Amino acid sequence: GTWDDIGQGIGRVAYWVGKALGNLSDVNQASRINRKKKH
Repeated sequence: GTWDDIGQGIGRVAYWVGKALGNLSDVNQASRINRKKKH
């Protein structure tokens, strides 16, 4: 399956795009359990 090659690229690329966009998506979900200690 091409997933082998496609997975090798997206893996390293994902790290490049992350910072390119800002990298702050996972933190958005954390707010559901971070607002309690966001003082």
